[PDB]
Amino acid sequence: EIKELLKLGDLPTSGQIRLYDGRTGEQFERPVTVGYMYMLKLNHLVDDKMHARSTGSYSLVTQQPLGGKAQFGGQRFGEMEVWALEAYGAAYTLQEMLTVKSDDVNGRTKMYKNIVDGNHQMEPGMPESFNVLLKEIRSLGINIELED
Amino acid sequence: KPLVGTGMERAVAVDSGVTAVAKRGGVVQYVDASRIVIKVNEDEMYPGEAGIDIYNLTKYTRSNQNTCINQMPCVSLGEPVERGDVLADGPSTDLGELAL
Amino acid sequence: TANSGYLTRRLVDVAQDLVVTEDDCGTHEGIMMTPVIEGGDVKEPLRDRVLGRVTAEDVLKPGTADILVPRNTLLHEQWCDLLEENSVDAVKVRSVVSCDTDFGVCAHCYGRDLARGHIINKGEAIGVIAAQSIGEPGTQLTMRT
Amino acid sequence: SVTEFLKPRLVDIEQVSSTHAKVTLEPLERGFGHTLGNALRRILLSSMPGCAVTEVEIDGVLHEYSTKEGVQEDILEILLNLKGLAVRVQGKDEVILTLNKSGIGPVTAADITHDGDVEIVKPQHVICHLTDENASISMRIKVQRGRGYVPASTRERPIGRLLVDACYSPVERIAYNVEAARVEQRTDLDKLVIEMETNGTIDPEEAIRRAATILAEQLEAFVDL
Amino acid sequence: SVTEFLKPRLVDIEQVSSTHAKVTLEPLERGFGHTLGNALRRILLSSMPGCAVTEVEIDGVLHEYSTKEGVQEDILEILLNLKGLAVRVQGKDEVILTLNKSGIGPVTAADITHDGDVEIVKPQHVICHLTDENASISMRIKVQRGRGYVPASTRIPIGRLLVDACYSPVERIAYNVEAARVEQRTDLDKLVIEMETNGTIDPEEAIRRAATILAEQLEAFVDLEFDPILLRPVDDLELTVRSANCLKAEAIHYIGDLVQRTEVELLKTPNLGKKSLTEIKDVLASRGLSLGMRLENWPPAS
Amino acid sequence: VDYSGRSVITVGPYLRLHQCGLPKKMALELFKPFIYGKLELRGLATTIKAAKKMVEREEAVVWDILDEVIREHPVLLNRAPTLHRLGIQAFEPVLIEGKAIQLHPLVCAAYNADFDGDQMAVHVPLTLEAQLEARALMMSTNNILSPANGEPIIVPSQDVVLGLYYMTRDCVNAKGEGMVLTGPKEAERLYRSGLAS
Amino acid sequence: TEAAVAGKRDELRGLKENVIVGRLIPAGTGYAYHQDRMRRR
Amino acid sequence: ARVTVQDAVEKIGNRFDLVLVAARRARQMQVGGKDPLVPEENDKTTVIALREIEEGLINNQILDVRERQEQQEQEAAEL
Amino acid sequence: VYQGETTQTLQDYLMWQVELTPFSDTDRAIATSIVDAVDETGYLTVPLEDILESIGDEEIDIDEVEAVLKRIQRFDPVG
Ligand SMILES: [Mg+2]
Ligand SMILES: [Zn+2]
Repeated sequence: EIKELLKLGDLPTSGQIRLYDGRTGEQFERPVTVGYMYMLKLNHLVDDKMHARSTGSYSLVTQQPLGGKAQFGGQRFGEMEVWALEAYGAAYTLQEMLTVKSDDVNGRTKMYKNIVDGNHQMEPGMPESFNVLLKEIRSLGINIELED
Repeated sequence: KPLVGTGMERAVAVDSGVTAVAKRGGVVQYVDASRIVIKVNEDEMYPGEAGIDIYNLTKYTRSNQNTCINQMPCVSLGEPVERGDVLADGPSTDLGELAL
Repeated sequence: TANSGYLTRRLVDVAQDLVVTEDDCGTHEGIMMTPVIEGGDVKEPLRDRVLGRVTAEDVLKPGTADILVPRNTLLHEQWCDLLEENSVDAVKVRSVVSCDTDFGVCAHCYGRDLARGHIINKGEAIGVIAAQSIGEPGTQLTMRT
Repeated sequence: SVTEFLKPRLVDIEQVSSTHAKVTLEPLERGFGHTLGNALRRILLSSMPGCAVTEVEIDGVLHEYSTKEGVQEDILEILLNLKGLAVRVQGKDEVILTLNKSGIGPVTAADITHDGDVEIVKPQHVICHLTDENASISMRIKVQRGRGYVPASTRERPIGRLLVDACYSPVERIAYNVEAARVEQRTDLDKLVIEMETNGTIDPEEAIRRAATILAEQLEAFVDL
Repeated sequence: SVTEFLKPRLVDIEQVSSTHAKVTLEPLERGFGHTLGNALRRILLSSMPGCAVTEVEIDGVLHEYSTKEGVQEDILEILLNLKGLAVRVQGKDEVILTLNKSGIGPVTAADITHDGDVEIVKPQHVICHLTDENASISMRIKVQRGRGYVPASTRIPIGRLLVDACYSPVERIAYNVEAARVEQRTDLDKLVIEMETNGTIDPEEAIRRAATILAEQLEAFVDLEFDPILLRPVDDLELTVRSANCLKAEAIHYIGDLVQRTEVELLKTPNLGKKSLTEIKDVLASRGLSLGMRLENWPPAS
Repeated sequence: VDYSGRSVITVGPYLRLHQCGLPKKMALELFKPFIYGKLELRGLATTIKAAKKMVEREEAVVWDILDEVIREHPVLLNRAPTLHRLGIQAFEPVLIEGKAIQLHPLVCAAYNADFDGDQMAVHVPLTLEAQLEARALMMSTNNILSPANGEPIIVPSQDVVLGLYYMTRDCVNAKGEGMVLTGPKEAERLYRSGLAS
Repeated sequence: TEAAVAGKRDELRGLKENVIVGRLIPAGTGYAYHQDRMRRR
Repeated sequence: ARVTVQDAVEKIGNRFDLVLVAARRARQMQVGGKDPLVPEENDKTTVIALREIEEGLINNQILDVRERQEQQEQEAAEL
Repeated sequence: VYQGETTQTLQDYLMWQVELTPFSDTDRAIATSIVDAVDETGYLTVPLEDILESIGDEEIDIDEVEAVLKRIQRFDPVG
């Protein structure tokens, strides 16, 4: 029936015609299936997907960057990414991910100042979440401390 | 319209309350981009009543997904209409058929 | 997917601290490697099981007492070709399980990097690499009976 | 001689319609037919200039997402209809047309106020419809010349001035064919037939000449090198 | 404004060899790179005047599939060697050459009989190898003038061995289109053409002649710094006499020079005490400037 | 972490193996302190607030500054879930127009990614050690063998395989059959001229 | 609970322990740093 | 530019030590006043250091010897 | 669980601008003292003699404090 309808419209039965390249004008070596299809635009727009951040706001407790695009949030570097970095042997990249980018308050300021001055060096420091963990464990009646 | 369908587009378009459907038959007395006034036939009019149906169309309103809901008339001035006919097309609707 | 993730997380946790911290431990122990034969079919030849490994003993010719491959030799492609020339069906090699190194393993008991062409360097976290290598194809397996 | 090439000339121009034409170039050497045809098609489809509507003002409207009482179409649909208006401006690079209409019926391009330097090539182009007897519409339409596609986003204005994306290209489609030409005493010459479909706002011969001039001016850089 | 188009500004030429060249042109209007490249490639491949060998006659050979005694190569090998021979002809459009050679060694293009009109671009071009001492080669070669490539199959006496005719000097040509950006416009083309010739003419000359041919084909239709405050003199600041004298002695004339001077260096300057340095810092602070600013290349050739 | 972003990925067929396609709107935000430092370095801005306002206004010179500062500075591309260490790789950015990240096809197998809605995250190394680790350890050109088994990970697939298979095939009676050629260049010249199949 | 009862002490020798406290892991490019620390200790 | 670092790895012998040596040289060229030992072509300090290492002009022993010589010269010229 | 967000006040902005300004150690301490004594409306709430006393060093005159204050007064917002 489709072939009969194509014949009624003076069109090839096979549904394939000859096409030419728009940049060179030469014919493609094989017939190409050309027709009409119903296409839909889905509710996944890149305008709602693209997001980037250099610096912004942080949590009051963990002092880490917030999440989401509604706020000027950062991307989460989870355990699997840490494993991937460990498998490469890139210790400095992991260390700068852990301290000067997320939750080292003095390290963030020092790194920003050094970057603005053209000195690409960092002072790692101690994450704040470790201090929060120490305080929370001490609140349970357990004496945990750093020594030496 | 899909131009290649299955025959279920009209049922989806009508059963969904996105379109304006004539409650009673008559003649299009007034047509506008925002309102439609239908003069009801005298054989469908209730006693002691001026027989007119007024349809106020939804124009550029926000949906739950922050999209646009807008209704467009699909009838002309003075043409006859019957009960169940489509008077306005809602979003993703073309002459009473689903058009995604 | 969740089962694969749990398995790979446990595998990473159990071996996260294993690092190549030595060049040679001097051990003589090892494991015997033979081709994998099931019934009347060979699913794994000897070449793919000893390639890139270090011999734990002198490999002798089957009919004589002549050393064909000396001890502490990294079996590259040419050594495998030499072994298959003389029809060798069992080679004793060094493995990380039989390693005398304390708090880590040595390069000789591990062997080839498998990402480069040379022997493994010191300071490589081979436990995490192993856990990721085992866990990555976990989504290609079947979970339902 | 083998270093001397016979050069083509414009032989026949056929006006099948007001927006459909055929142009004949003859004679051509072996291989020059496609070589000229592809370049001419690309230049005609890419670099032709024309006039387009860019700005609209309606008395009673504030933005494109509203409706006017007595008009069956939304303002956005009216703007979309105006995007397709074909106008030939012969004296300036910018003009403002005025439209005034009242009474029940279709409002088309023939209702635009006459101007000496402005020609409307399709008077039957429907713009909108008035459904109320006591309904009138008055608008000012800004038309200017350019080339290519310029969305309004890429290019303060008072409230009520509506921007419309400009498509200045007058050419709708181009096709070309190479046939065997019948010259006096040779059988190794070709003839190039160019079928051109436009909106009726440009002469085919001047379009061909403009494309040839563009090609020559772009190619003159390779002559010196 | 509607009839003006971009023109190439940076035409870079890389000469890989005497016959191989690479040309780069940018910027171009969107889509024009493909147009120009395709047109030039088609012209340089199909329609390019030149001179080439057409057919040969060997005394001892009567058929294409034969066996010549004493010659290391086959007859079709000799035909392939002849197809690669590039010859310049100025006098006529059809010349005949003779090759007669006896002995042992490589018979090459240097052994052809000399003629005023005929010029051989590569006399070292190997034609064949003569092995036996009592062996000789005798052949007659016809060279004609034409355009492009003509296979010998389309042309299908006795002993006339046909050879594919390659009149076009171009041996290879390819083009590529890449992205280039002006400060505002971004969707613009950059054209790179790599071409190798046979040695008769230069690649630049071949490109020029192809462009000239295409242009003549259309004759019937073509119608005719730093911030300004840094450049102000140090006399702009209302410094005291002593401070001004110290700065003049320190060979400081502009604000940038003083700005690039650190406090430690200025402290060691004779006749410049801490009070004068504090005054200088104060007058710099009144304009939002400090003493610890660095500049890559401060003097702007002025 | 800071200095990070994400967006949808498209295919860049023109890219080299060590290159990626980065939108310039993302790059302007990612490299903001570097842009501030470079603006202050060459006298365009005399204070930090001047550079801040210049970047906010998006002047013409800040794009040249960005192009200069992103010249040789690797960025890390990661796709979740990161099943192995090949899920994070280092690339040299190329500034592009739009909002999608262009990805080299040959590295799509290591990421297990396809162009039907996938999104990737981008991270910027800060220190010299991090940049040199990205260039010498996490660069794509360094990852050509699988650490699990030693097999290559840059296997061509689909369109490239189809094209190479089509071009390297013979037909019994094709145009131009039975002639002798001086070399590959003559074969290409014959093919482009329509004289041989 | 078991560690608190036993009064255990952690030497921070593994990768995860150094990741917790934001130090260089004793592997890859951080191996020389830990070797130098051990030699100086 | 740079696409591969295989030659530098072969010269140094280890990928992990190459990063440290190149970082040391790049920090000398960036923060310090040292000039490159190779003709720089619009390259950054990391790429310049890698090119210097590839040519054999820079290694750990050379850097240590240069540091010792500079310290001795400074201590001698201090008086 | 709720944690909240860190908000940037006038003093945070002033200290951020101070840290990115080529000050010396003494000048940075003076700038910290000056920024400390700034109220919500942007006015200095103490005389410069109090700032000089708060510095705690006997080698600094009122002129250096004046210069640092004039440099700070040109930050954003101006005044
Ligand atoms: Mg997908
Ligand atoms: Zn061992």
